[PDB]
Amino acid sequence: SRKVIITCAVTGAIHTPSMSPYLPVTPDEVAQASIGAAEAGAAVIHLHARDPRDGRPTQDPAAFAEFLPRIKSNTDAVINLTTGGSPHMTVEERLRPATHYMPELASLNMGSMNFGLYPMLERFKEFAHGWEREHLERSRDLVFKNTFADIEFILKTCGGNGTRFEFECYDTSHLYNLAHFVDRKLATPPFFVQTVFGLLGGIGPHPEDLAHMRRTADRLFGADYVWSILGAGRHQIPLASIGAAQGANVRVGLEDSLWIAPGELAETNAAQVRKIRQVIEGLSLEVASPAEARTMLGLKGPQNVNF
Amino acid sequence: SRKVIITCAVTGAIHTPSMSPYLPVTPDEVAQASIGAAEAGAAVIHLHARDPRDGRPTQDPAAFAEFLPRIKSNTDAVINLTTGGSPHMTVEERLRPATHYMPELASLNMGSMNFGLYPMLERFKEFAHGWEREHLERSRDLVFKNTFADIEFILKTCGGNGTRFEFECYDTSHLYNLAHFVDRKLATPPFFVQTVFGLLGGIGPHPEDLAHMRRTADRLFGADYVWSILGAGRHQIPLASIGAAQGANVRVGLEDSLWIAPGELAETNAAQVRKIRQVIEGLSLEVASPAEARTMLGLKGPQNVNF
Amino acid sequence: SRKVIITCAVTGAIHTPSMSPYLPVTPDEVAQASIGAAEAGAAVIHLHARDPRDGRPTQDPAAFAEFLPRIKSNTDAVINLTTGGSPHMTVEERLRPATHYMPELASLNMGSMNFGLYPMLERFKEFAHGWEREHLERSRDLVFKNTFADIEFILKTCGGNGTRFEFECYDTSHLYNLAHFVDRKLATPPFFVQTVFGLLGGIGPHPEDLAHMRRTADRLFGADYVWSILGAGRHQIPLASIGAAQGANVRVGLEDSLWIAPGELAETNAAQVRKIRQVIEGLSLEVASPAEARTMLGLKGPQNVNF
Amino acid sequence: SRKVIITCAVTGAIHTPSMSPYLPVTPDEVAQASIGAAEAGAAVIHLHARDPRDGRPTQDPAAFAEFLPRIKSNTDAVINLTTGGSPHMTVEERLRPATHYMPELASLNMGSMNFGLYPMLERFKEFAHGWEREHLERSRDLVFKNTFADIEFILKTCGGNGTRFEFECYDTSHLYNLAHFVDRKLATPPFFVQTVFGLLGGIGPHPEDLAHMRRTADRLFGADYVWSILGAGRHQIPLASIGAAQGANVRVGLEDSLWIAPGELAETNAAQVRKIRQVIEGLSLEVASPAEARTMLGLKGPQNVNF
Ligand SMILES: [Zn+2]
Ligand SMILES: [Zn+2]
Ligand SMILES: [Zn+2]
Ligand SMILES: [Zn+2]
Repeated sequence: SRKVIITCAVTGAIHTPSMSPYLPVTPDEVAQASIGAAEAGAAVIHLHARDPRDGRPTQDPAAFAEFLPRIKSNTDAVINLTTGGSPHMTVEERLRPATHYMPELASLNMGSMNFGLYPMLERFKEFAHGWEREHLERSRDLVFKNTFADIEFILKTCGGNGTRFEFECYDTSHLYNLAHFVDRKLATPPFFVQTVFGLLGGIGPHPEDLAHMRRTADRLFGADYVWSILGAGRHQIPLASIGAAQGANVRVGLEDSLWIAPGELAETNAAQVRKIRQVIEGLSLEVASPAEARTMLGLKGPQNVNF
Repeated sequence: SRKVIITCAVTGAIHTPSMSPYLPVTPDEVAQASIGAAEAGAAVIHLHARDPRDGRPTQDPAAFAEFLPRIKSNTDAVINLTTGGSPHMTVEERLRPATHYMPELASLNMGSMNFGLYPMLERFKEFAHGWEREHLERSRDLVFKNTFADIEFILKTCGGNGTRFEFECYDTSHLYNLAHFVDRKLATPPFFVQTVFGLLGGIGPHPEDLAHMRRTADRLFGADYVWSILGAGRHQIPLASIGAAQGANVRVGLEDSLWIAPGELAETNAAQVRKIRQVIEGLSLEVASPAEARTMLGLKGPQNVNF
Repeated sequence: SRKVIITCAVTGAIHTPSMSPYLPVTPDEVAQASIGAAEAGAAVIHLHARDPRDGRPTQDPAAFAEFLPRIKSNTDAVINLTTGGSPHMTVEERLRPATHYMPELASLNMGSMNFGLYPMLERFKEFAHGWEREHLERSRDLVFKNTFADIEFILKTCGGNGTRFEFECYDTSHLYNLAHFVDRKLATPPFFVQTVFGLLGGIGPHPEDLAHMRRTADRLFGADYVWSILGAGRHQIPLASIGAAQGANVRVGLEDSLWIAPGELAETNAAQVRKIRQVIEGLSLEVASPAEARTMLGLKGPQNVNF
Repeated sequence: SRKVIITCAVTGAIHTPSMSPYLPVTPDEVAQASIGAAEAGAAVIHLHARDPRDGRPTQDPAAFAEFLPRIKSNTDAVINLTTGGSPHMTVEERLRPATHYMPELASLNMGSMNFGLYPMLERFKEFAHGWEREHLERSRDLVFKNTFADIEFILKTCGGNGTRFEFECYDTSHLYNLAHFVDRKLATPPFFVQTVFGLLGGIGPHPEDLAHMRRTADRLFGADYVWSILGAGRHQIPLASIGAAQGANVRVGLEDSLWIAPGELAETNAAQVRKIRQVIEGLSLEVASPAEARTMLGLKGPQNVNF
């Protein structure tokens, strides 16, 4: 298909509340962020939950109980639940929302890696909540763990529930890790490969980095994968644009970037969706509907989730 | 400078009038086309002249005599004259407009090559004028000659007058050909390098082709060049977008593509300038004014031309 | 096949006899060079003729009349005749030897280009014959002409005799030119693609240049091409090695480089064949025999030529 | 310098003794392996220790006590100690040898990653010691931890003893992680960058993977890094060859590959040094002596160590 799938990651677990008043924190804010992103043109909504009180990341399925059914009734957009949450968290817990809610899509980080969030402390030096500075400073000695055993376990369990994955690949090794699983017939096509650029601990944001992730994926998966680009921070729209211009899909959201322009905070997820849509439109491309995305990605349908 | 220079090539010598009623032909059309593109945001107007009776290319300086002053009186956009014109034509004669008019910019094809235009005879079967079919078929057996001696001659002759060049580079060899002249101290920075993609006889339009040209230019010239992208035909906006997303400048225009969208003919050069501007705006980038383009390219000034 | 085909180009038309006493000139020297290179392991001998009195290039078939049958009676190596000769020569004159001798292989330059030989005048300043300096200096205003019409003519005329081609591609555009002919069905597989690096007027000799020719050829031709590398001068063995290590075939010979090591003239063609064989053996690869080359390239056989 | 530094990794912690009777286990074997490699041309010996009763990896400084002085007394080859050892082991234990012996070089893995060793159980089914199968199977569920804090600690601690590092970069993210520390001035040039290809959990062995690692490094470090290539298993010689041909340094050894040719076990480490030297010689390059490698790498000297 020539339609462009816009995934919008509304809040995540990396950014903290003190960085931007626009980062969704409460169940209502997450729901509104999502419906607005979807209304703006996002076919897939990539969701994390946070504590309505202080915004700290939470993977308790309780935290999703309110917004999921609310999003589902307010938009046909595809709900995509994180199996990652915060890198500080631990496995099997991380999988509760996905295992409980049995979503059409869940995110799967394709390899253990460092996540260097501490440099954000050079831009943000004062925080409303104590957990914020800690979350960033402790990133320095934490490993985001997704071993070959962890990945196999997620694939079997969630796959068993009709849940397909957004394979988050932060470097060439992640595409090769995915290839390993594909060869073992543990994942079935099409593979939704979200190539992530610009995070310390992952591949950088250079145009050469993007071209290499594409040539690798093309060589390893051929016609069996569906490509999406995720550029962190300021690289969000330019890397998405480069990919859009050559047939890729795009991912935006306050989870990945807090900005709408140099030195200007994005007020809503929808704003970012709008901006990538101006590029998509200039390229004479059309944005994919949730129905189109479901077809392109081989998803189970909204009537088949536990919510 | 983070500003994007938009070059608009208004008519050229490749397309023929029977392929689109919007291709400018007469001096008034060429002038209106240029003025409108400049007002849409083009800082540089790349110009060829056509015979007003049948639209065939002509490098007779008399053919530019009316439209040149008319453009100059209505816009401060930089006038860029071609030193090629038609590959059917010969050298030093090819230089008459640039040597006479002493423009701020002149284009310079960086190497002898084949120009395969004959395949257009498969989309366009009926022509109003006899020359059109012949122009296209005769490209099969002709070489666009730009020898190392010819290039040296153009660099010396036009450069002596303060004319700077739009170095038209159709393949890697052209970049290496320019480095040869830079190493002989026959060209001085900044080098306005227009990498041209998608013409039979030149490099193709794949994203790998574009990344190759950039990495070569980066290695050969470092910070001493100013990069512009020209994608032929349907590749105009996609390749320009890829470049613009990574700091490059852009070239549009009916000389290069007759289209505004799939199967939809562009009514004006301005429309193509508006189309690439949606992408430039999506990227939160600004368009360079003619004054800014002059500074970026080291040009002599709108008043310092012989028209 | 994992066997490596070694082509040896014994004299060429670029180098001049005053540059090295080891450059073959007379029919006896050419035959000895050829036989020696075949005995060293070259399965393909790429041939030009020179005038025995002064070494000047000549495409007169009479100039090949002695050495050709002598090489044929002494080795089963594949004889590959140039259709390029000297770029100073005219076309169809260039074709006399290949059309008369109906060889198994003929070289075919895939596009018009500049051929800058004049910088060699900076290293070689004394010449025994006046034509030598002239040959070099005059390359400055020379186009090496191989229009789309010329290539079509050679393909049809030589191809009609069962002659297959060593497609000499000096840049990306040449690979795209070849795909144009493959699509029009004017050339049948396998395609023996000789990617040529390091000639002024061609693509350079950077590892990036080699990697780009390969990825382009792979995309355009898939499994239908047989790849060979030709690195000019000092790049001969380094580039051939980078290629051999990833499945390529290799071209060596005094036509392409006069050197065996830095500042050290190669005394024979054989010496260069032995140097690449050292690399091939280090890689645990084997050299293809003439019979094996013939199978890999679909050749008509040593007895099926007109000499 | 155009001299090639050959690093020989004599045993490592990946391979198990049941895999090859030639894998060095005892102090005597390690020392003779190291001296033979140096005699064959290795300027740098990359060392791990094994428990001599069962060959299991051990980072007890006591396991190095005999071989280090034996090696130092018989060769000037630079001693390079591992800081990884077995990915099963912990961090304080990992650093004892380097911190105690204060070698001129120590290896430093540049990012936490999965190490997929379990596929080797498809080739090796029978093991002499119980630890061997467990070593391989437990790789499925273990992370090789090298956090941003860990790396900072190693740089400060070992750096303080004059020890310089062989930065083992298994993917693009590792080069970027090194750039982070270089920007923080926590490592001084020249940086010995050992790019590692072909391990499940790291970047693969494709020529493109290699070109991208060089392009990334060239861009991040410019002239401030010294490049070495490590291809795992069968990719050992081809990838080293590709690097050697373009000015890089090379790494061989039974730690990295058990083979000397397809299906033929390497009898010694020295056999592998000889094999890459066939390529080096074919390329007309010379091997660096230990004195030369010390200059190239800015090393402290063979007597400035604690053994
Ligand atoms: Zn997420
Ligand atoms: Zn033009
Ligand atoms: Zn030749
Ligand atoms: Zn090691």
